[PDB]
Amino acid sequence: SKGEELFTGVVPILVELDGDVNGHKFSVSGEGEGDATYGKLTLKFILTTGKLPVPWPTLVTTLVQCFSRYPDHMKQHDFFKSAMPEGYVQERTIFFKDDGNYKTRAEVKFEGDTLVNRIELKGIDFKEDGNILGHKLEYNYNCHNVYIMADKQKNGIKVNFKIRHNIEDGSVQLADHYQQNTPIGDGPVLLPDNHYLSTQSALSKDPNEKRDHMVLLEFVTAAGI
Repeated sequence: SKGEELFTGVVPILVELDGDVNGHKFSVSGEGEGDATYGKLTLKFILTTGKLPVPWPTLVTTLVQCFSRYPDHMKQHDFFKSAMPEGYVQERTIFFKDDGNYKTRAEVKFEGDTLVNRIELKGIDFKEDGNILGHKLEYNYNCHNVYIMADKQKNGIKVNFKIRHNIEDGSVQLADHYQQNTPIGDGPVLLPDNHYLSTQSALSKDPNEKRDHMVLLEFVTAAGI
């Protein structure tokens, strides 16, 4: 895969999310940059349309695993970069325990020199008295390991993992993620051996920013081979 060669230096990133949660419509734009050599993402996300109906942390997984650092001894397991530049479709179902679900479909590809993540998100069956619609979740994020499995018969990869969102009242809201990734192109991609991505995410605020937003710093490292 020459896909890998596109990630040697700093890559500009555009994220666009069109969202509908319980019929509440909203749009989010993200800009920043990824440096896959260090597994490093720096992004700023801004609500551009509507009022944000869900907590920022619940959108982190939805808002570019091609920026993961794969150690040299695992480069042949890096599906995300091998699909580039044509990209991959990333699909999820996210089950929020005892609450609603997100269905997401994204296209991650180069549009010129920019790595672009274009997402449609539909959320339904969220409770007005719940951790998501009642904005009860802490503005914070935990380190998570993501288990990546080849799905040979579907020419892609399958990803299961549970996000633990801390609530201010001292409970945890579980977010059970079911992920599939499939190339857009016809050219060869790497089907990996089983492995995981260790993801550290830091959420912050821009003190000069008046719009609803989220600043995100992430380090992602592949492991387990």
